[PDB]
Amino acid sequence: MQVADLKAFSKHIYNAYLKNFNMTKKKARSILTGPFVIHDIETLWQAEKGLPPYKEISVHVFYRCQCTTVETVRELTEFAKSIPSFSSLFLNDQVTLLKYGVHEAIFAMLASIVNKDGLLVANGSGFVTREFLRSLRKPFSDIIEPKFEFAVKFNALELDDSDLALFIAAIILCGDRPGLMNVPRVEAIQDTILRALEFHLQANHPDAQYLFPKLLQKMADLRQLVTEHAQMMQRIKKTETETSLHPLLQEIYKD
Amino acid sequence: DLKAFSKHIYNAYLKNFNMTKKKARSILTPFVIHDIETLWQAEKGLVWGLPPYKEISVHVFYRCQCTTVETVRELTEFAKSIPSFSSLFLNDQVTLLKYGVHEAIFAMLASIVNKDGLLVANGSGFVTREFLRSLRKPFSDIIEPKFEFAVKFNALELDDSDLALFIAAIILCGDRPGLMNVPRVEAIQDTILRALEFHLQANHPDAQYLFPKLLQKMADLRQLVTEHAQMMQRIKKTETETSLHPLLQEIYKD
Ligand SMILES: Cc1cnc(-c2ccc(C(F)(F)F)cc2)n1Cc1ccccc1OCCC[C@@H](C)CC(=O)O
Ligand SMILES: Cc1cnc(-c2ccc(C(F)(F)F)cc2)n1Cc1ccccc1OCCC[C@@H](C)CC(=O)O
Repeated sequence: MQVADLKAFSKHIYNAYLKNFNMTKKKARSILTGPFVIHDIETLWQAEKGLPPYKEISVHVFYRCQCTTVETVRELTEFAKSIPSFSSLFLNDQVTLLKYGVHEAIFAMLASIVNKDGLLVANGSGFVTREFLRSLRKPFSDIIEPKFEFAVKFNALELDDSDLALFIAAIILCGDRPGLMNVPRVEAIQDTILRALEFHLQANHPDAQYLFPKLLQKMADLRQLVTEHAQMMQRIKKTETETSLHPLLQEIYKD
Repeated sequence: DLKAFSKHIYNAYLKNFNMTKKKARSILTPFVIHDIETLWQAEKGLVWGLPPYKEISVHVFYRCQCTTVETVRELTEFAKSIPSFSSLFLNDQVTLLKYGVHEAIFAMLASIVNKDGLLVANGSGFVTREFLRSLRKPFSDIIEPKFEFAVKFNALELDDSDLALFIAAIILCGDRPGLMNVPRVEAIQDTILRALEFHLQANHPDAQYLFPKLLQKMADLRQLVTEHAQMMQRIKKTETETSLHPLLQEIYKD
């Protein structure tokens, strides 16, 4: 695959990204820099004016992280389907890739609707302050704060949508997911994306130093972020018998 | 939209292939090569950069080579004229020719062939199927299979205009290894097949079941070339004096 092929590869992947996600970084930045601030119980309740029956604040906020996560999984599945060589993989490989890398994607993208004071919710019509989310009882708060920690260090790399389209595709087409059927083919496609990614960054961030290796580490940082997250998800599955989990996320944390 | 599609692709054919089925039939109906004499005579009394002569079958084998290589360049130019093949990834363009040229070359073999042999030397010579059977193994086993096929496929009584489309659907197979953009190739294929489908209806009205028989024929050729690549391996191993044009080492490497 030539430099030109990879250039055209990026217009394709970017197009899939624009067609498919409702919230780009362009739409978010412009909103953030100038929605309803949800900073406490009065504000949440107001902002509420089909989730499980409301039990308690920390828990209902938990359920809204579920309603948002679910929505994004569907977005990425579509996004994955529009990646050039993905529709043409074993379906078992298509599911395994989604099942193991969607959460890395979600948290890489969450950085985009995040800043240091909180995040945009509800298609950018709401804003939940970092503080208020810090204030829900453990173990919910302790599942939310590390993702913020990550995001703030990641928006420092100052990436745009056309860069995130490739970063994200690189994460889904990861050929180390366990139980893959055709590992070398995935590894092919992945490598073609990290190559297209390498050239894109030369064009679009030419003074930027060391960007590519910086990005590969954050890929690794994400694996453990998800590892540390999945752990906590399991701790909720056990310590919080009353609290439920959408069956779409039941089959994700299945194995 | 489909009828225009056909005329275009047919023009790419006549532009790019010197020997069409039409030329080939109206001769078949040339100097016969049937033995060592006629061949050595052909080789001195027909004019058509070869390895120093080692033996007769190896020489025949390098002739096959001389020719398959030349047709691989024709199929290459020809594809540059199948609509939107040029606007695929150049690495996909390569992957399609590499894995598809031979299926193409043997579909087209049937055009210059009959039961008794093939035309050679751009129409000047005729080589009997007997003489080619005559040669020693592995060189006999490589040849005959094509002939069966060429004969049975010929009984479908296609013309060039059908061929020019069949050819393209064969190149445009989004089922090759290492294809980045599968569903784009599948879609150009789809258009080609629909065009060949309407073409057939228009060209061969009373003919029942012609199009689906064509799709098995496209299947058949993948298997044939699978056995042909198997067989070539036998020759990279056992015919160790006997070289292979670099361009073919390229296509077979994997
Ligand atoms: C990615 C995301 C996008 N929007 C939200 C989000 C919007 C509004 C509200 C609410 F308004 F309820 F506060 C809560 C959250 N999040 C969740 C989010 C953000 C920052 C830190 C941790 C987050 O969730 C971790 C827990 C998610 C799991 C329940 C489900 C799973 O893991 O699959
Ligand atoms: C397609 C074709 C067109 N013309 C010839 C041909 C013309 C003149 C003479 C002669 F007799 F002169 F040597 C031999 C052959 N052929 C070859 C052909 C015909 C019928 C059956 C098997 C055939 O080749 C299989 C072997 C091809 C490989 C060496 C290289 C490769 O696999 O790419």
